[PDB]
Amino acid sequence: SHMCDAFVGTWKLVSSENFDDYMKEVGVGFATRKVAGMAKPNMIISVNGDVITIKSESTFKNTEISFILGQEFDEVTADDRKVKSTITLDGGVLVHVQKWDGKSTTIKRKREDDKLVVECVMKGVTSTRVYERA
Ligand SMILES: Cc1ccc(S(=O)(=O)NC(=O)N[C@@H]2C[C@H]3C[C@@H]2[C@@H]2CCC[C@H]32)cc1
Repeated sequence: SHMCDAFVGTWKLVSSENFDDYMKEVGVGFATRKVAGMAKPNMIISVNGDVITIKSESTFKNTEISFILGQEFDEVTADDRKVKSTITLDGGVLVHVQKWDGKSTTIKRKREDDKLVVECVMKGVTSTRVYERA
């Protein structure tokens, strides 16, 4: 057993707050915000050795990233940003930092009760999204 066991599995979005405002702060345009905000993704998290894979499946986009903790990678986000990402585990929280164009946003994922809580932060704006097991 290991590092991310309590994250592994298939998760479905159950609630969202402030996500449109977070996307505005990131610079996402109107049409993408509307369709991405309407998405109800399933997030599939798996681990094979040191490699973690996070898939997000929705009617808007299907994305997949694989990474090793602490080891930067290039990512194309669902909103079509080309970012440099680093994901670490900090006190049991997965911390995903994306850098692009001199900007930075952080996505934190943590287990709380039977939920996986996703917090997206861009400057002063936070969005909180709650997933439950599928
Ligand atoms: C389509 C969709 C998939 C997942 C979420 S999420 O907010 O639940 N998880 C993320 O991983 N968020 C990231 C914060 C930026 C990047 C990614 C998300 C894609 C659109 C812009 C946000 C929200 C929408």
